[PDB]
Amino acid sequence: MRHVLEPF
Amino acid sequence: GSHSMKYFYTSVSRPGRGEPRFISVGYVDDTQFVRFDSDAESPREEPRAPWVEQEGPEYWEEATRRAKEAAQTHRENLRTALRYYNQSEAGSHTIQKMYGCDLGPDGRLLRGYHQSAYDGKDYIALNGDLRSWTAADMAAQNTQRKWEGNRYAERFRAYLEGECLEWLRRYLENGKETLQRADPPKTHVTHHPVSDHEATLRCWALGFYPAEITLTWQRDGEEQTQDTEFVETRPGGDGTFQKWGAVVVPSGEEQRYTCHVQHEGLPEPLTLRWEP
Amino acid sequence: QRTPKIQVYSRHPPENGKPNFLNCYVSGFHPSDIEVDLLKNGEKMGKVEHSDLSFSKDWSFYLLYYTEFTPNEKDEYACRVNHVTLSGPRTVKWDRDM
Repeated sequence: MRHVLEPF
Repeated sequence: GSHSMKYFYTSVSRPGRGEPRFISVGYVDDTQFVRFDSDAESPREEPRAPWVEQEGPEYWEEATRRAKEAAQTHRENLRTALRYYNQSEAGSHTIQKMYGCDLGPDGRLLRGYHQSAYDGKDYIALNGDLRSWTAADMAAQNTQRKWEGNRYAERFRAYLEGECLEWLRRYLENGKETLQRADPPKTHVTHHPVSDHEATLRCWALGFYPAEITLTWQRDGEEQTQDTEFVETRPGGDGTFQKWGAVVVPSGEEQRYTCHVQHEGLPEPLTLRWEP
Repeated sequence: QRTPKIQVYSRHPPENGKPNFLNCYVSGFHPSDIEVDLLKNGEKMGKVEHSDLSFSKDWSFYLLYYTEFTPNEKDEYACRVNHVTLSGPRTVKWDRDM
């Protein structure tokens, strides 16, 4: 399962 | 024993050609199992391993959703990056991102990974303490501050201790035959005359898993680095790995050289000699 | 930018007349914009596919372009790679000893 990435 | 799950992300902006190319891959140890390509005819999380192909529609819907969301996040990071480094929109740029978790032998979180690079160079990486961030340059410090202000490390960590280990253990359980294996390398020594006074001894280790392995040459029992060539470990195309190490040897002294291979698939380190 | 590494080889130890898998493994390159072709006697091969783009620790990309082939004494296989860091296409012949 992937991780919810967050913007720079 | 020791297992790991990682996710890789690559986004490349292409001025004048539309949206950036987004390619992400999922790995359990050294075995890929998922895929997402923005330039696929129907972008979606695809199974690349036989053992994950048993996951229900939910898994694929959610996985696809998170993948696309990641893509959006990456385009966004591309623009924001253009702004940080004060760069033009007519130039191409690449954003890379790797994150994963290591499952300990006791079912605990051994170590975590979360690092992102911009244009082939380090951008920002989560430290081993899994609490602080390290920026590689000036522009990345903006991201560091923004992530310190919103407690990102806290959430990503909630992920590490949660879905990561859970789905990792699950994957390992579904693909025990191919994930919890330790296939030893089929090894052999070959001889290849360079001229009339010299000859190359090549040590072969084939079809081994995982990829981790060490090949070394010894002369009369002493390590040899001179006149030596070790190629990068390479995939066989069927899920296994290959690697060979060669040494240039004076004709008539071949029997004084020995090959040494270390791989967790072998009970003990192997010693090989040229067997004509 | 980084120059790609080229390793053309066979999945199993080559044996004349015996079905096998030809592989072209390109690594340590950046950016990921690259072209790879498998050649038989100088001409592009019929059915060439590649794995999904990925990278290693130093952020360098690695790709694998593979196809089914059956080696012999007469035929000559090779791998051609075009990249921005390369002055013209680089062609590495397949050596059954490598």
